[PDB]
Amino acid sequence: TIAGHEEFIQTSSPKVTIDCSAFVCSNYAACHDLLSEYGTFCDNINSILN
Amino acid sequence: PNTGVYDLSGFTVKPVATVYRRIPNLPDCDIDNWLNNVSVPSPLNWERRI
Ligand SMILES: *[C@@H]1O[C@H](CO)[C@@H](O[C@@H]2O[C@H](CO)[C@@H](O)[C@H](O)[C@H]2NC(C)=O)[C@H](O)[C@H]1NC(C)=O
Repeated sequence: TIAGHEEFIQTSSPKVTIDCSAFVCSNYAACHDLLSEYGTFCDNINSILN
Repeated sequence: PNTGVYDLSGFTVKPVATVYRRIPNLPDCDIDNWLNNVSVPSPLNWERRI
């Protein structure tokens, strides 16, 4: 006779993007002024996710 | 700058409309009832409440 079975292979994932400053320093301006002196942190996280 | 899709950030500030529920205690000593009290004092029987 002829038997049959099926298999699944995963080829992708959901594409998560993160606003780094709104995750860290949501809306308050003192937090944004403090986060500016860390420099290239949010840009490195955005670059890796891109 | 180069050609591309850039994720530029937005802005909003909301200082309006504080609502402030704050669980009131025992309400008042009710001197708005005592200055308007039905027993009106005299100088001879002047009334003091602490
Ligand atoms: C105004 O003050 C008088 C007393 O200064 C209050 O009269 C008292 O009323 C309660 C209940 O009706 C009685 O148990 C007391 O004995 C009363 N006091 C006296 C001296 O008789 C009156 O209730 C107050 N009224 C308002 C609207 O605050």
